Amino acid sequence: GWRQFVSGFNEALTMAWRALAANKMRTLLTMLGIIIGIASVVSIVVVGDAAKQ
Amino acid sequence: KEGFDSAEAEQQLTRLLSLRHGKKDFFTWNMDGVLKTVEKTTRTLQLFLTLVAVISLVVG
Repeated sequence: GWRQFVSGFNEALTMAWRALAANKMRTLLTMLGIIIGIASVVSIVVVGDAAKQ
Repeated sequence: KEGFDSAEAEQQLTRLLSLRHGKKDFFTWNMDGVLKTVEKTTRTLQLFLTLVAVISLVVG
């Protein structure tokens, strides 16, 4: 059932917050690894598009 | 030759032709300096590209 799937989404959202609470620092380095990436993505896309403009 | 700068001598040649002819007239277009600046430009592109790439890789 999709009921336990969405209840899974939010309740294991909380479970996720807790599992991250187990390693906030590791979570930090991880998320930062994500952040610099995507930020650089949109960055270079927009700037290259603009100079192109 | 000499690896000598284009920016120099052309002025020397300027007065030179201002002499060997009685009036300035040669009105020549500058050499090499355009090559200089486009070289700085392309190497600059190398700088941007390679640097952002390597930084991203360090992030990796």
